[PDB]
Amino acid sequence: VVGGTEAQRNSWPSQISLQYRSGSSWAHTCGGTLIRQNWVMTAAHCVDRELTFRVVVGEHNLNQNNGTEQYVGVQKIVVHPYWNTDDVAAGYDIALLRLAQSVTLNSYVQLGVLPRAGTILANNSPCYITGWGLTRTNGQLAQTLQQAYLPTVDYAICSSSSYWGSTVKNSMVCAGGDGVRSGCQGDSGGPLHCLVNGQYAVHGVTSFVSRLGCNVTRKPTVFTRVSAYISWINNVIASN
Ligand SMILES: *[C@](=O)([C]([N]C(=O)[C]N1C(=O)C([N]S([C])(=O)=O)=[C]N=C1C1=[C][C]=C([N])[C]=[C]1)[C]([C])[C])C(F)(F)F
Ligand code: NA
Repeated sequence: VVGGTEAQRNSWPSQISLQYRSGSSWAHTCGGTLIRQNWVMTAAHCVDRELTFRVVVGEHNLNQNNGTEQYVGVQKIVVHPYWNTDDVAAGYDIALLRLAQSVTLNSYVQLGVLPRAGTILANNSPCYITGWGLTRTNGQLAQTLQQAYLPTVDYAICSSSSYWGSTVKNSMVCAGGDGVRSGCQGDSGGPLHCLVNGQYAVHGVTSFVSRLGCNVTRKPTVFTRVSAYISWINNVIASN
């Protein structure tokens, strides 16, 4: 997260750290959202490889042990069938991970609230991106969870020529683009939390930013619109 501030340790309890094993160690690669005690929602481009993954819930400081973490292995990975490996621009950037064990909910670990199917937000709706991604283009990962205020940019403006044009589809949500704050490498797959009816709901899965830079003016961070996928999500969970 670029242009962000450190989050309180109990502000966003649904946020998870998706890690893969490098050698004998583990490295953070993407964010994710706890949606069931044994299911995690993230981006398809994060689990697109035959890597060994694990999820860390109740995490705040990537390097230090906070005394609140739960490390769980990933039993199965369901990528959306229409996801095309290269194409982040084509859409369908979403996947679900069945955890090998059900995690314990407490004040540092809670389930994310999903929106009602088809829900579209008004322009400039108040949302926050969270993550341990790069704090600067070509910089390094944050050690502690960062958050940044990223209001939405509705489809009409986002798909216009001065913004993302045809690259952005209706199954995506745009947020930010002020040239100061944005998502950045390592935030991928994590949540876009939006205040709706006095309640914070996860409306997006972090997908992409400008190849030319993370905080580029008029190049908002783009997310997979969760509300466009409520039926798929429920079908996967119900079926396996
Ligand atoms: C995420 O943390 C990271 N996501 C990406 O970098 C996704 N991404 C892009 O933003 C582009 N930029 S674009 C649309 O070409 O202007 C291109 N490719 C990717 C991408 C595709 C596939 C894979 N496996 C990885 C990256 C944040 C910027 C949100 C990630 F990817 F690093 F984990
Ligand atoms: Na930690």
